[PDB]
Amino acid sequence: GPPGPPGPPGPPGKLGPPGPPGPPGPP
Amino acid sequence: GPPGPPGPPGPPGKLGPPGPPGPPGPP
Amino acid sequence: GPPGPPGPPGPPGKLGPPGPPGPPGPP
Amino acid sequence: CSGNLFTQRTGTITSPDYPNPYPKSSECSYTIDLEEGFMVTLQFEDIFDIEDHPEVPCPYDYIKIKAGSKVWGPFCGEKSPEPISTQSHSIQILFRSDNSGENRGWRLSYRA
Ligand SMILES: [Ca+2]
Repeated sequence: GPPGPPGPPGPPGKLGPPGPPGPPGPP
Repeated sequence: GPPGPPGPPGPPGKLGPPGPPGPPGPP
Repeated sequence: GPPGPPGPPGPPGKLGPPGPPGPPGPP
Repeated sequence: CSGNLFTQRTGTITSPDYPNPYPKSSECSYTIDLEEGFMVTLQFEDIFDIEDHPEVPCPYDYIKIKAGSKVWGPFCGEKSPEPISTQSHSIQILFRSDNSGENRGWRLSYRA
């Protein structure tokens, strides 16, 4: 027989890293 | 006749969600 | 003969992108 | 899939094309608008299947509910939330989907 259907999409990627700290506040 | 071989591997998974916002700035 | 069975799942998606900057810090 | 308006005391609302998979890149809006004094309960029924993620709450597709300043959600996944007592007579339901995936969606009945 012929090869089967392609497989399903893989699992989702992981959550990204956190973003950088915000800019400083009033002095 | 006999069944064919497994299909090819599926497409990669979708991109991970964007990372959380960074923490508030220093004082 | 019959078609093979579905292929394996694709690879895990890519790590998500970094998050956005945090909000401004305190006064 | 916006401007769906429901004005009877009871009714049924679904994701587009339910019970078949919902379309990609959907931003749908539904409005339940009743007379003052009515208080709407939302109760999901049948299969509930909104794309989710194993680590992060609803980052891809979701349903949100708003009444006045009240907000419920986002909701997603393979199990619907518990029935929602809105305590309100005018409700907006928002449904967003992203550009991939095959999920069935959602169906709810409302009543007041
Ligand atoms: Ca989706």
